[PDB]
Amino acid sequence: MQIFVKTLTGKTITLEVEPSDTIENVKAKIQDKEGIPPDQQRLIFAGKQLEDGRTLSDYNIQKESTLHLVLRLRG
Amino acid sequence: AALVIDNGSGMCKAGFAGDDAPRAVFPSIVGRPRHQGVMVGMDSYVGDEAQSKRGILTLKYPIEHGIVTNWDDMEKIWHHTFYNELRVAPEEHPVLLTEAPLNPKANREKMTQIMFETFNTPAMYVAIQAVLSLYASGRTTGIVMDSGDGVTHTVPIYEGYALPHAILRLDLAGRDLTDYLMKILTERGYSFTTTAEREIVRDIKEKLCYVALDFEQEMATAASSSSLEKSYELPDGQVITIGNERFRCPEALFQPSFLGMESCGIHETTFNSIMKCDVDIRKDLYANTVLSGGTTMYPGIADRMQKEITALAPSTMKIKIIAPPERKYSVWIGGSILASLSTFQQMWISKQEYDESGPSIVHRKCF
Amino acid sequence: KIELSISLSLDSPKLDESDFILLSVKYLEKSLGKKKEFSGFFEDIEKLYFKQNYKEAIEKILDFCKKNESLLSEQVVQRLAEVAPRLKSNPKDNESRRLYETLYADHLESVIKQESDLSVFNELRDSYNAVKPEYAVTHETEIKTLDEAKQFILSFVMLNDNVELPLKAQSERYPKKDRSREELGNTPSANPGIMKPNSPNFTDNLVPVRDVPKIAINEKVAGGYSKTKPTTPFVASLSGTTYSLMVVLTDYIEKHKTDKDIEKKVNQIINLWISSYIKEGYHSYSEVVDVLTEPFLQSIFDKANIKLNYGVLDDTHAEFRKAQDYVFGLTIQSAMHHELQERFKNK
Ligand SMILES: Nc1ncnc2c1ncn2[C@@H]1O[C@H](COP(=O)(O)OP(=O)(O)NP(=O)(O)O)[C@@H](O)[C@H]1O
Repeated sequence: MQIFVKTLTGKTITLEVEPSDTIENVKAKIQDKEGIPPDQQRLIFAGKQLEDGRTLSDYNIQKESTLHLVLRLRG
Repeated sequence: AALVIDNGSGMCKAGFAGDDAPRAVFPSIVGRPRHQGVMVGMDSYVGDEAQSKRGILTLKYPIEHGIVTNWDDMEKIWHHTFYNELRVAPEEHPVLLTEAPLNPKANREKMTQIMFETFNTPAMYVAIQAVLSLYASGRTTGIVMDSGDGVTHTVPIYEGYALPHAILRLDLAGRDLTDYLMKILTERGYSFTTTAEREIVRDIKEKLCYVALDFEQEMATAASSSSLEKSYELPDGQVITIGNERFRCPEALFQPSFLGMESCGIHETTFNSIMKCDVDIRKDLYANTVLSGGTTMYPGIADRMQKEITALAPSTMKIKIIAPPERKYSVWIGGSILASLSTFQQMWISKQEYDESGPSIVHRKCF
Repeated sequence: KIELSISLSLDSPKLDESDFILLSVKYLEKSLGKKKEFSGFFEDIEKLYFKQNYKEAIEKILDFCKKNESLLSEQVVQRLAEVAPRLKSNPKDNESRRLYETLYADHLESVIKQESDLSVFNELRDSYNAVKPEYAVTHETEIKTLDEAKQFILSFVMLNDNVELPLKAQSERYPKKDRSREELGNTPSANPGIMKPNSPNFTDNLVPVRDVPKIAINEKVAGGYSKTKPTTPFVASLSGTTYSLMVVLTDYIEKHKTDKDIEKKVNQIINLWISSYIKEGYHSYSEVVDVLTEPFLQSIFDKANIKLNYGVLDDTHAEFRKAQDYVFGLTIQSAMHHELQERFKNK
């Protein structure tokens, strides 16, 4: 299945995923496609920050669901 | 001279600080008459006498799982401790009491309340048993493995403070080991079912049982030579012989399946305990596993704990099992040691401090 | 007794600036009792202590101790004055202050609970529904209880690393943050608020066991906050989220400028925010207040006629007393442990 991750600029990265895939997994897939290190990634769906251990099912993320992506700014 | 009482799940160990053994060690059980009229011409029985009159009495273990549960019977145990065993008036001696790990807040307040308002002690303190056991071995940091009569605890302690978030409790200890020994000697042919026969089987356990280094070769050696068998003489003169039973019984501590328990084993709970602690302190813990209490008293137990934790821990971890020879009563001995230190004279809860703030004071002084 | 206890207590190796202040005052509240005459020295030390003004207050304590020397022990003032010039603070290890601030977070929260009618948070719903990013849910329930506003106020973290970036970037204090990036995972704890998972704690002050974040200091940051303000305990450094609170408040102030009680109501937010950030272990007091007091954020309030009290309270006596007991317990245990281990050497 397919989902869409939207960034602050409103560009959209599309990703093929299995509902079994964890968040650690989706963040790694984003790193592979775009370079973003996952410890900087913050995935948001239904207004909640998504936690790494849980899976897409556990958040009721069906096909064509949209995630939102916010990158941490630190030093 | 200050008193030291270890409030134990099956044995109360009391004595005087400065001595290096408790003077009184008696079953921590209260007996009341089963039918009226065994009362005509005399009320209740405590300790060694209440086991002697088990058949005319209804026994109650007021502290069965390490946490005192019946305060009317605890009042009577402590009264028997002060007045029959030690033969002293409590108004005349500061008194150090032990408590189990994770002891509720209120259980602590009620302990203080009784000691000041029922025994009118000048001073008192409450230390955790495991901490005292660590202190008697000169450490203030390690993980203590406390295995007594009704309860075992794995208790990490960092600079004197037992860590509530990582303390593991486990309802398998000597009472359960003594019953298993009963069961398996029965399956062999020797009938032990009566409460009087339970008492001999406890003697057989503390005199002949030991921990196998590996269970399997010991079974193999039992199955292939007489070398492990030991004769035991009963009270009526009959002699019986204990074979693999000697080590099958304490084996229950590492394999609770032997009794139907789907728990872990004193080695797994130890590791589990260590792993609820911050990574930064595990090295200290792993190098100071302190064995403590009557049920750690089996020959061979230190060496198997060494082996099993080495199998659970990372491959470079330096591991030490510390099993003192005095560890049957090292709780009490650490109590005796503590009460004696002069600096400890600044840490008693005083009669003055108590009616200034009441029983809740225990929380601000004893931690 | 008390002369010999504070003697032992002062022998401790790990005694910090905040330990000394509390230990000192406990001695003078017992030695000179409640003679009114010194009532205001006690009141002033507690107020300087809260403001983390240890230098002035240690100064005031020795000097008070000289000008009352005949009233005290010369043995005890010698140890006090001899130990003072060597006293430091350690942001990794400020245990007496962690417990104080955590008890204080409760006192503050309860003061707000009988002060506020909760209208400010119902009015504030709209400023959040306006400045939130699109991925943040709107708030449409009415805020009836203080926890319901506690959870609302906290949800401003949804704005982080996006909406508040314009004014984050005007700070010269915030680049000197020194939270280490290395993700360390979660450790279980039974202490509340800002306390350390492993520190001793009163057994009526425990909280149910749950996981909390380990965070490290970088220590290689030049001018880092931990280095310049070692009095404040490190929980997570400077709070970036409070720029997120400033984006919401700016909007609120703009559209309630004519409000006559505006100053009253902004202090209920700033203060409820402060209490919750300590109580929940996100940040200690100064890690929040020292981003709020930077002069470019202070304009925002000054130009609108708002004076922030910063949760400074009438008195801190209960929480200050409780902390004395704590450091009293810990430092005598230190003494007892030293007698213990020097008795095993000799065996
Ligand atoms: N080889 C042995 N030698 C001596 N005692 C033994 C031995 N094996 C078991 N014990 C048992 O060890 C238990 C002694 O319990 P004890 O350590 O006093 O526990 P407690 O009453 O729970 N007090 P505590 O350990 O301080 O919590 C009894 O069940 C004894 O039968």
